Amino acid sequence: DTITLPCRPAPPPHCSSNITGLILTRQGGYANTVIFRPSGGDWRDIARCQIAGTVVSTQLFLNGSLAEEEVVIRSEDWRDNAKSICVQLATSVEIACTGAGHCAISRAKWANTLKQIASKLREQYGAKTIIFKPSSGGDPEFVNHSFNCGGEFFYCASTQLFASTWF
Amino acid sequence: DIVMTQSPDSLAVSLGERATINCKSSQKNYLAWYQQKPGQPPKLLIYWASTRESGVPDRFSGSGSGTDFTLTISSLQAEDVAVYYCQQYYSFGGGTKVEIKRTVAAPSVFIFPPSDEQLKSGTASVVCLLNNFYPREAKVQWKVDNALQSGNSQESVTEQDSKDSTYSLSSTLTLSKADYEKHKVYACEVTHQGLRSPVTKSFNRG
Amino acid sequence: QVQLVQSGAEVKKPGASVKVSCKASGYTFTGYYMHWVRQAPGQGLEWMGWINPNSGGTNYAQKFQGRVTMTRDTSISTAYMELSRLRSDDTAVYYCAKISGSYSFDYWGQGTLVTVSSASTKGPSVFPLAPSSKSTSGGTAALGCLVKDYFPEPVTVSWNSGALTSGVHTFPAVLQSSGLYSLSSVVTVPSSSLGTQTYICNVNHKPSNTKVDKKVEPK
Ligand SMILES: *[C@@H]1O[C@H](CO)[C@@H](O)[C@H](O)[C@H]1NC(C)=O
Ligand SMILES: *[C@@H]1O[C@H](CO)[C@@H](O)[C@H](O)[C@H]1NC(C)=O
Repeated sequence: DTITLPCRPAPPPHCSSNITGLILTRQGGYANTVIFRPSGGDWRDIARCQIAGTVVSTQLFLNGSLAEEEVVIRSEDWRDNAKSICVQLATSVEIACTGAGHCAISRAKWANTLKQIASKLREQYGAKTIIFKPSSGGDPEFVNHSFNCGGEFFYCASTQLFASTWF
Repeated sequence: DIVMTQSPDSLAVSLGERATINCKSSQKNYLAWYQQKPGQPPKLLIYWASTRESGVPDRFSGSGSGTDFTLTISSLQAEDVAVYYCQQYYSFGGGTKVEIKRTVAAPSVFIFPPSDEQLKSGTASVVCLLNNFYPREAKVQWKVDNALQSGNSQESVTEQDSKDSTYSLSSTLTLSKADYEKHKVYACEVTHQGLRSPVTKSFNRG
Repeated sequence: QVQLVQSGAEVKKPGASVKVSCKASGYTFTGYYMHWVRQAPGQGLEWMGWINPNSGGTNYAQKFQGRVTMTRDTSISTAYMELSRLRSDDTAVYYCAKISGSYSFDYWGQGTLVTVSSASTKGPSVFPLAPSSKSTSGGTAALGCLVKDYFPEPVTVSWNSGALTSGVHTFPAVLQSSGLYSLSSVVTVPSSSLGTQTYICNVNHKPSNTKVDKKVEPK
C-alpha cells in the first residue's frame, strides 16, 4: 500500500527522487502535545538547513545529503516557532513518479520515517505526543511539495504525508 | 509555548521615585519591554533585555538574565504613567499598570434617585457617586430596606485624574419600575481608607 | 519612515467574519514577518500568529486554528487578518506588528477595533441626575446626566458647551446585559450656584446622529 500524491503538471518518471530530509514549522500558542507542519517559511529556511543537493525543492529535500546512522534534527533556535526545524534522514524514502499526474511513496516506509522523526522531536521538546498536520497554507510553491526537474517546475499536494499522531 | 508573568499587575509610584517591574519566564536574552498609553499601540522601549530604543530617555533601563528580568524607571515622571509589557519570542506578559502614588483622599459621596422621566419609561437607575478619592480600592454596597443587594448593580471607575491623581467611581443600581416601587429606603454604603468609618447615603422613595 | 496603517473600526454580529487589513510602507515588505496581536478592552496582549510575506506561509496560535486566516498582497504591501465565526469575546483591538532583527516589534499598526454584538445602532436616552440635599456636602453639590442604552460606543459629553470643565467626571461606559451601553457624567459645583447658574449636559452619539442638550435643575 502506497501514498499517492497528486501533482501538476505530471512529473515524468526520470524525476523520481530520494526524499532525504524535510523542513517543518512547530505550531505556536498552547495538552502536552506538540504539532508540526511543513515549513511556513520560505527559501531562506530551506537554504540554511544545508542538507539539500542540487534540486530546488520545498517541504521535502530530494536527492540531498543523508545523516550517518539515525535521523538528526536541527534548528537555529528551538524556542522560536518562526525558525524551521531541519530534519535530515538516515535512510532515504523513494518517491516514484509514473508520468500520469502522481508520485507515490510507500506508506510503511513513510510511517516508519515519521516514527523516528517523532522520537527525535520528543527528546528535543520533552513532550509525549507528536502530531503532524498539513501545511497551514501559503503560495503554491510552499503549500505544496514543489521541485524543479529538467527545466520544469512541479507541484505535489502533500497533505497526505502530514496527518498522523505519534505517542 | 512559554508563559511570561509580570508582577505586580498595578504599581503606584511617588513622583520622582524609582519604579521596578518584574517579568519572569515559566521555563543573548531576547526580552523586550513596551510602554502602552490609552488609544495607542504598545511602544518599544528596550530590546535584548537591556538595549534602549532610539529616543527613549535614559531613566528607562532593563536588566536580568535567563529567567528573571526587570524594567526600572529611575525617577518617575508624570508622562511615564502607562501600561508596561514584557515580551519573549511571541509571548507577552500580562501587563503592569504604572500610576502616581499620592496621599490618601476620602471620597465625597452622593446618591441620586431615579428621575421621574426615567421612571416613566419603566426602569429605575439609582446612582451612587464617589468623588475624587485615593487609593482606588473602595467597597460600595447597596441596601434596599436593609437587604444587601447582589447582581443588580454595575461600577465604573475613571482613570487617574491627570491634575490631582484621584479617582472617581459611580455605582448604578438598576431595577424595574415595579421592583423599585416595592421598597422604601435606598442606601449606598461606602468603605474607604480615607473614611474614619463607612459612609451611608440614602433616601426614601418619594 | 516605517508605517503600518490598518483599516477602520468594524461592528459585527456574532457568527459573522471580519477582515482587517494592514498596509505597510517605508521598508521591504517581504523582508520581515508580520504578526497579529489583539487586546480586549482593559486586558493584555494576545498573540494570534505570524505570516511570512515572502511565501505566504503562516503559523497561527493554536487557539485560533481553523478560525483565523492570514494572507497578504505583496503588490500593495498589505497584510490581512480574517477572523470568522465571531463571538462576543472576540471584541478587541487588533494590531498588526512587524518583527525586527532583534525579535521585538518596533513598528505597530494603529489598531483596529472590532466589536462583536447582536445589538443594533441606537441613540441614548439622557436623564437628569438632579442636585438636592442628598447630593450636597459642605457648600458643594453634585449633579449630572445618566446617558443610558446606546450602541455602539462612543458618546461624548460636555457641560455648558465647554464653559464648565472644572470638576467634571465622565465615566467609562459599562456594557449592560441588554447589549447596550450606559454611562454617567457628573460635576461638582458650589451649592450657592444652584439657584442662579444653569447647568446643561451636551450629549452626542455620532453613530445614531443623536444630539441631546439636557438641562439639569435642582430638586
Ligand atoms: C534525483 O536523482 C535521480 C537519480 O540520479 C534522478 O533520476 C532524479 O531526476 C533526481 N531528482 C530530481 C528532482 O531531479
Ligand atoms: C535512491 O537511492 C538509491 C541508493 O541509495 C538508488 O539506487 C536509487 O536509484 C535512488 N532513487 C532515485 C529515484 O534516484
